[PDB]
Amino acid sequence: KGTSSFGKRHNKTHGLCRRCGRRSLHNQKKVCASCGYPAAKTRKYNWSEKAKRRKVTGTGRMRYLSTVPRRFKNGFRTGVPKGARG
Amino acid sequence: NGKVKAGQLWSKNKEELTKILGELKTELSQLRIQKISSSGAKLNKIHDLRKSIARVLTVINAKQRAQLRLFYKNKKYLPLDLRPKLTRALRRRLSKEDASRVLEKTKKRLTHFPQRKYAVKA
Amino acid sequence: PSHKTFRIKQKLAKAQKQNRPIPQWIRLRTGNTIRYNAKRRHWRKTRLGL
Amino acid sequence: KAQIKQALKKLYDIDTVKINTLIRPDGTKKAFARLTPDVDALDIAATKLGLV
Amino acid sequence: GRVIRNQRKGRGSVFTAHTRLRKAPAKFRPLDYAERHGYIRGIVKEIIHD
RNA sequence: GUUGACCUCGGAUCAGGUAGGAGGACCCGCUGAACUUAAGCAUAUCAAUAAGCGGAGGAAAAGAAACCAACAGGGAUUGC
RNA sequence: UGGGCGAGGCUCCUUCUGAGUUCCCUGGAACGGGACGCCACAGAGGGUGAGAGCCCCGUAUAGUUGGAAGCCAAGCCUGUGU
RNA sequence: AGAGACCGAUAGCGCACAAGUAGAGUGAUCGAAAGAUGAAAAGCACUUUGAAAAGAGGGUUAAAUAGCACGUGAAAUUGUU
RNA sequence: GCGUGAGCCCGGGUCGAACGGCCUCUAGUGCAGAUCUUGGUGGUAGUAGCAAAUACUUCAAUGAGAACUUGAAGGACCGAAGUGGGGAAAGGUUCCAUGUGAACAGCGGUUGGACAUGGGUUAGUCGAUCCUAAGCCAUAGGGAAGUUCCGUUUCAAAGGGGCACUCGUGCCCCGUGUGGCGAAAGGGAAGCCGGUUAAUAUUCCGGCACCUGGAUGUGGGUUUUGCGCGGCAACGCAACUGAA
RNA sequence: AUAGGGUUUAAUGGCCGGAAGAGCCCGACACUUCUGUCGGGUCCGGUGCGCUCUCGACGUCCCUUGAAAAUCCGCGGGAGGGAAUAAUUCUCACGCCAGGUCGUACUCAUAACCGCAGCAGGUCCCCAAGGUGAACAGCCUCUGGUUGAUAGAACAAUGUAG
RNA sequence: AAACUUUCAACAACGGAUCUCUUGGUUCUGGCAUCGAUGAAGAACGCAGCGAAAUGCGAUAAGUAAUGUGAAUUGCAGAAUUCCGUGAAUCAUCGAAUCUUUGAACGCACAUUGCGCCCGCCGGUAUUCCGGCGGGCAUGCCUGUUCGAGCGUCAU
Ligand SMILES: [Mg+2]
Ligand SMILES: [Mg+2]
Ligand SMILES: [Mg+2]
Ligand SMILES: [Mg+2]
Ligand SMILES: [Mg+2]
Ligand SMILES: [Mg+2]
Ligand SMILES: [Mg+2]
Ligand SMILES: [Mg+2]
Ligand SMILES: [Mg+2]
Ligand SMILES: [Mg+2]
Ligand SMILES: [Mg+2]
Ligand SMILES: [Mg+2]
Ligand SMILES: [Mg+2]
Ligand SMILES: [Mg+2]
Ligand SMILES: [Mg+2]
Ligand SMILES: [Mg+2]
Ligand SMILES: [Mg+2]
Ligand SMILES: [Mg+2]
Ligand SMILES: [Mg+2]
Ligand SMILES: [Mg+2]
Ligand SMILES: [Mg+2]
Ligand SMILES: [Mg+2]
Ligand SMILES: [Mg+2]
Ligand SMILES: [Mg+2]
Ligand SMILES: [Mg+2]
Ligand SMILES: [Mg+2]
Ligand SMILES: [Mg+2]
Ligand SMILES: [Mg+2]
Ligand SMILES: [Mg+2]
Ligand SMILES: [Mg+2]
Ligand SMILES: [Mg+2]
Ligand SMILES: [Mg+2]
Ligand SMILES: [Mg+2]
Ligand SMILES: [Mg+2]
Ligand SMILES: [Mg+2]
Ligand SMILES: [Mg+2]
Ligand SMILES: [Mg+2]
Ligand SMILES: [Mg+2]
Ligand SMILES: [Mg+2]
Ligand SMILES: [Mg+2]
Ligand SMILES: [Mg+2]
Ligand SMILES: [Mg+2]
Ligand SMILES: [Mg+2]
Ligand SMILES: [Mg+2]
Ligand SMILES: [Mg+2]
Ligand SMILES: [Mg+2]
Ligand SMILES: [Mg+2]
Ligand SMILES: [Mg+2]
Ligand SMILES: [Mg+2]
Ligand SMILES: [Mg+2]
Ligand SMILES: [Mg+2]
Ligand SMILES: [Mg+2]
Ligand SMILES: [Mg+2]
Ligand SMILES: [Mg+2]
Ligand SMILES: [Mg+2]
Ligand SMILES: [Mg+2]
Ligand SMILES: [Mg+2]
Ligand SMILES: [Mg+2]
Ligand SMILES: [Mg+2]
Ligand SMILES: [Mg+2]
Ligand SMILES: [Mg+2]
Ligand SMILES: [Mg+2]
Ligand SMILES: [Mg+2]
Ligand SMILES: [Mg+2]
Ligand SMILES: [Mg+2]
Ligand SMILES: [Mg+2]
Ligand SMILES: [Mg+2]
Ligand SMILES: [Mg+2]
Ligand SMILES: [Mg+2]
Ligand SMILES: [Mg+2]
Ligand SMILES: [Mg+2]
Ligand SMILES: [Mg+2]
Ligand SMILES: [Mg+2]
Ligand SMILES: [Mg+2]
Ligand SMILES: [Mg+2]
Ligand SMILES: [Mg+2]
Ligand SMILES: [Mg+2]
Ligand SMILES: [Mg+2]
Ligand SMILES: [Mg+2]
Ligand SMILES: [Mg+2]
Ligand SMILES: [Mg+2]
Ligand SMILES: [Mg+2]
Ligand SMILES: [Mg+2]
Ligand SMILES: [Mg+2]
Ligand SMILES: [Mg+2]
Ligand SMILES: [Mg+2]
Ligand SMILES: [Mg+2]
Ligand SMILES: [Mg+2]
Ligand SMILES: [Mg+2]
Ligand SMILES: [Mg+2]
Ligand SMILES: [Mg+2]
Ligand SMILES: [Mg+2]
Ligand SMILES: [Mg+2]
Ligand SMILES: [Mg+2]
Ligand SMILES: [Mg+2]
Ligand SMILES: [Mg+2]
Ligand SMILES: [Mg+2]
Ligand SMILES: [Mg+2]
Ligand SMILES: [Mg+2]
Ligand SMILES: [Mg+2]
Ligand SMILES: [Mg+2]
Ligand SMILES: [Mg+2]
Ligand SMILES: [Mg+2]
Ligand SMILES: [Mg+2]
Ligand SMILES: [Mg+2]
Ligand SMILES: [Mg+2]
Ligand SMILES: [Zn+2]
Repeated sequence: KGTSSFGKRHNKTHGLCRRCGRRSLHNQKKVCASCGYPAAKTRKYNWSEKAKRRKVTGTGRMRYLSTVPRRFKNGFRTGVPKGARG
Repeated sequence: NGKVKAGQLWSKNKEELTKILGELKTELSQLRIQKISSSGAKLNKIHDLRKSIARVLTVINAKQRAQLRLFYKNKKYLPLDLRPKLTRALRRRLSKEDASRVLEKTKKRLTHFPQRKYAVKA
Repeated sequence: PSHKTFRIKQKLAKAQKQNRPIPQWIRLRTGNTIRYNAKRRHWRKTRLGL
Repeated sequence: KAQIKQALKKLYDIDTVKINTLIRPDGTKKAFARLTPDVDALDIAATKLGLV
Repeated sequence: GRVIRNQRKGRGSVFTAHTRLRKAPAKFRPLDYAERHGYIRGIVKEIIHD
């Protein structure tokens, strides 16, 4: 054990995950140790509040949900303003 | 050259719109060929030409959508993208006529004994 | 190794791409505080996670 | 390779005999195109605005 | 204490049976009409060791 | 016999539809501890609580008596 | 005990709003000190080369320019018993 | 959206800054340091010693006892008189 | 200068925008210690030390400066189970050229796997792709309040082949069986020599070949005894019908 | 059986093509360079408990007998189809067309991987010259590779190694 | 007597306390109810005249259309517009579009930019082979249509 036995480390337990991007995909088990892939549920537990906030809604791009508040304010309308050209 | 103003693009037919897109795409590729080892006012033309293609593409698409919507008027089923998109929850509420229906016996009482307008004096 | 995959091959291109210093004309803007690249990675200093 | 050969014929009306490709370290694709012997390549580079 | 040795053998993880080199099990023919009323015969091809 | 019904059970990239995931501060259920207190400790206490699991809304749940009372009788539910 | 009109009123967005850069001293620069004035249903707050009601944005009051869609409702006009 | 007998850069949320970032762990997870030149860059032309970094003159500024190691610049510890 | 005391007040120097007295109200309100918490700095001290793997030397060039940069000439070591020539795992531009102040290479540095700017990895034949092994996971079904556990042919109505129509939509046979993943060292269709670049080649250039799949024509073969002849034989030759 | 005569599985064997036109070794002329041109030669035998790889026929050991699938071929059988002026489903010779997608640079270690680092540690394989000698032992040399580990002067004690 | 050690002041060092400042936190009150198979939250790779990060966007890629305002942007360059009308801007608003590879993720799979099937069009002599382009193929359940199985069973 020690320095002599540390030189035999040239393998990989984990690899890149397709759903979360972290290097936490067990190669032999084929399940992610962070997001629970390939299960439909995403891993999440209440005994760690820090972990939940690291991937909660609003920490990414929010491509679609960010424009909803503006659409609700106008009542979800359709059409063009009176005499617009087109 | 210069911009392709969006003002006059609206008064065109489909064929000549596709034609103008034809020349527009051509020299943009051609001008990128000789951009190497030189840089001047021609660098403003790539940003000029790139946006011009964007305008005509929207005009063709917008004209196609408007004419397509005319076809599907007075039709029970129309494609998914042409259907209004409000919200998943808002698309499953009961329609106004269905949520306003009442039983026959309930309407009978409401016809003869509705809410009255009254006042009591001091 | 010489044997790679397109996913690892693609990943190594970006890591090399974002590893050169900032352009000179950035520091001449008004109200600028950036001094140098603070995310410099060197193959002899830090091991990127694949 | 099949799409690359079609593009050159429609856009520079030049014919080729074979095409070899590779992916550069930065992530872009570079292709070598060899022309038919009867066609000359030195003048096409000049006449098609390629720097010479 | 811990689980003693002869309790672990029922889990069947390391103490299973090696069956790579065994070709088939030894059985008679299924009981059929020919063998219930008369007889049939067959040739012996090989005598093998498993 | 021929032919036409009935009941049950299936096929189809048949016509038209619908469910999953996220969020979970507050709300409706199930499951379920020990540290601690008793100057020790086992019933008890912490607690019908933390963790685990299922299902919704802008509020949810509850609700027009198989009720409270023993009076000269009150009159759905919720909160202070 | 059916149908149809309907003044007028209320919500939302958008146009505009009072009064010193007067004189002298210190200072790189008055928004400071001294003298004389003005506005105030506006002396909340911020900026401008130092503590600014009157230099600038805003602030108080009811009105005013223009526009869109739903409500509420005074009071009228008309059928009728299988 | 409006407020306070609240804290004032070792305080207040872990984060007033390209902060759930840099970095550590095979992994679940752990997780910082770092705000202030001047009203205006007017961010030191030109000469001279040096291989160069820089120095000495001379300049900008109300001030360089404000020179991008920049407001004010305390103590421990150090140099010269 | 004042007070027994905690403390209060003034003079001089530096600096640049806010701050006190008096009576009440309020609190995250007074430090030398807790092997206290975070940051900073000393004595020891120019001290311990920089000693395995046999070893260096003369002249010239470059340069502000050369023991550890370059050329030539001597002297040595590794001594084919190498300090040689190529690969698997892992690293990710460290590879090549031009240039360079500081920092790094525990001495120096003109040199560098460091710093700055550009450039470099070509395949029908070499691998992956195909098949299965130990093993993992869907389907039919049964458990569990539930996240899910068992199950891999099991108490299942589980499949695919041919033909013709103007035109897809009409016919006709067979049926015990019916999924995927899992090896760059196992199983497996096919490429060799010469030359070439600052940096790649069984790939690029020149010459000479091969395999699989798909279309079609000439030469030769066979047949009027309709699907070839010879040798006692082992068998021979350029071909020489063959569905379930 | 011996003996005489025949058929056949197996070239990394002999000869000819490919192929001397190539590669290599000498000689004689040319000159800022773009540039070179032209001559000759490229043979014949021997040896072995030698070293290394590969193929073949025998033999020994076991209460141990030393994987599966895709893929490819032959045979038994006799369905169907087909000429006398041509027809032909001839696995024979020659000829026509096409072959997509991703990896390929460099190190593999007393400096490119893991040990906090440019760490006397650890980490799977291929090729393998001459002499002494039983020998992949130890000691010396050739091809190829290094001359890199902070240096200069003096020689007391006490040490570490011989 | 110097040197050396020690104490104080002046100027110069090392270090970042103190005073003043604040586009940030923290607590209370008030108003509102709006994610997703019509592809959400999250992840990956890309886009600028000169960009690594942050911010923004998706091959129409540091944006396009439409409405309003009415002369900029700025580190450099370049031109653009100049208000006649044909309209500057990292402006404000936002009712029409685009939206790569993925993800509940859906032809089968994935440690592979892997391997298939169905329909139509265009090329190479082509219903069968190869190439290019466009549109499709997941599971549970409900309602209806259509084609079927069974001496479960009724009538000639
Ligand atoms: Mg091991
Ligand atoms: Mg591996
Ligand atoms: Mg799946
Ligand atoms: Mg993220
Ligand atoms: Mg390739
Ligand atoms: Mg359907
Ligand atoms: Mg469905
Ligand atoms: Mg749910
Ligand atoms: Mg407690
Ligand atoms: Mg107790
Ligand atoms: Mg106790
Ligand atoms: Mg106890
Ligand atoms: Mg109890
Ligand atoms: Mg709970
Ligand atoms: Mg309420
Ligand atoms: Mg309710
Ligand atoms: Mg009742
Ligand atoms: Mg009662
Ligand atoms: Mg009650
Ligand atoms: Mg009205
Ligand atoms: Mg005003
Ligand atoms: Mg003056
Ligand atoms: Mg004054
Ligand atoms: Mg002020
Ligand atoms: Mg003011
Ligand atoms: Mg005044
Ligand atoms: Mg402070
Ligand atoms: Mg803080
Ligand atoms: Mg600080
Ligand atoms: Mg403080
Ligand atoms: Mg903090
Ligand atoms: Mg890590
Ligand atoms: Mg400071
Ligand atoms: Mg000076
Ligand atoms: Mg000089
Ligand atoms: Mg001053
Ligand atoms: Mg001065
Ligand atoms: Mg100052
Ligand atoms: Mg300092
Ligand atoms: Mg200072
Ligand atoms: Mg001091
Ligand atoms: Mg100030
Ligand atoms: Mg305290
Ligand atoms: Mg203290
Ligand atoms: Mg004390
Ligand atoms: Mg400390
Ligand atoms: Mg110390
Ligand atoms: Mg010493
Ligand atoms: Mg040493
Ligand atoms: Mg030592
Ligand atoms: Mg020494
Ligand atoms: Mg040594
Ligand atoms: Mg020099
Ligand atoms: Mg010299
Ligand atoms: Mg040396
Ligand atoms: Mg030796
Ligand atoms: Mg030697
Ligand atoms: Mg060996
Ligand atoms: Mg080498
Ligand atoms: Mg160099
Ligand atoms: Mg050094
Ligand atoms: Mg040095
Ligand atoms: Mg140097
Ligand atoms: Mg190098
Ligand atoms: Mg570098
Ligand atoms: Mg070919
Ligand atoms: Mg091969
Ligand atoms: Mg393949
Ligand atoms: Mg298969
Ligand atoms: Mg299972
Ligand atoms: Mg079930
Ligand atoms: Mg496979
Ligand atoms: Mg193999
Ligand atoms: Mg070739
Ligand atoms: Mg060739
Ligand atoms: Mg062929
Ligand atoms: Mg013939
Ligand atoms: Mg046969
Ligand atoms: Mg014989
Ligand atoms: Mg020959
Ligand atoms: Mg020759
Ligand atoms: Mg010759
Ligand atoms: Mg010998
Ligand atoms: Mg061997
Ligand atoms: Mg190589
Ligand atoms: Mg090696
Ligand atoms: Mg080593
Ligand atoms: Mg390392
Ligand atoms: Mg030897
Ligand atoms: Mg000998
Ligand atoms: Mg030896
Ligand atoms: Mg070497
Ligand atoms: Mg020495
Ligand atoms: Mg001695
Ligand atoms: Mg001794
Ligand atoms: Mg004293
Ligand atoms: Mg001082
Ligand atoms: Mg999308
Ligand atoms: Mg689909
Ligand atoms: Mg679908
Ligand atoms: Mg694989
Ligand atoms: Mg065709
Ligand atoms: Mg096709
Ligand atoms: Mg498709
Ligand atoms: Mg049916
Ligand atoms: Mg029937
Ligand atoms: Zn994951």
